[PDB]
Amino acid sequence: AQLRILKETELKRVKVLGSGAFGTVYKGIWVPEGETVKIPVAIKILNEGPKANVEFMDEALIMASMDHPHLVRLLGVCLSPTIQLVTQLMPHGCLLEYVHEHKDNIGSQLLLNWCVQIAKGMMYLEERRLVHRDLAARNVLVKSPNHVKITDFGLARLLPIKWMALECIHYRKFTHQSDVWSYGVTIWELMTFGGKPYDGIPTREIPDLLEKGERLPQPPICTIDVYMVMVKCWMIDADSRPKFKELAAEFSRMARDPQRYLVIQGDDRMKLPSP
Repeated sequence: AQLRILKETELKRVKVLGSGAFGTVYKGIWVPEGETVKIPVAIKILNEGPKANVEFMDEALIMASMDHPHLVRLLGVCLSPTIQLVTQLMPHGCLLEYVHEHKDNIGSQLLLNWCVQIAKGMMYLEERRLVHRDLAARNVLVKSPNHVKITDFGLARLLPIKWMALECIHYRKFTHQSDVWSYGVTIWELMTFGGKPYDGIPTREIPDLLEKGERLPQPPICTIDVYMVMVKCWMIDADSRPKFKELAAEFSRMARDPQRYLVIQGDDRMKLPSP
């Protein structure tokens, strides 16, 4: 399980793609020893902890060890001005932004396919007993149209209410099954094409709203089937919610007959459903 330590000047920034709660992403370039290769790389400087500890080095290593089809591998770390996580640059950027910008050229197939992928993405984390804590359409990236990866897993081991399960809002109890809740929302985010969860509603009302039995609404292109999946992810009781295994199997079952479960109009015709 090999982590790369990268020099402060083996790393050169171009621009800023986005700053969140934790740090700031930079599009960057990386020149390993010599003058032969130049990657396209993505740089994550965290601004406050976390300092160059063995404790730090331990958690980095774990993260370096994280390895999927559908998970973003940490490539390297620099320490020199402060802590910097180095990631292969995803040219298409984040899925959230992606489903908005191509709203009209994204078929059913991809949509369910992304589902599966993130599902399997999480399976692994679950199998490795890592709890992401912060799954949303933003922190899923797009390597290629048919290929998405998850990022930002375990970032709180180093260092989002509308994607939080209820038990994490009250009792900050962070579990795989609390991530499940997140997934629910993430996929919802896709079906709507990038819709904003609980739109035009304040933060501090979310919890009581949920407790009432009000959840996120049915997306336009959704058959009740796939919606019932979602619903199950926002079950008050944690254990009652699905395991990533299941959610995979299900969306994977659905990607065999794609338009059987999601209906998308335009093309001058009106697709009609049954049963």
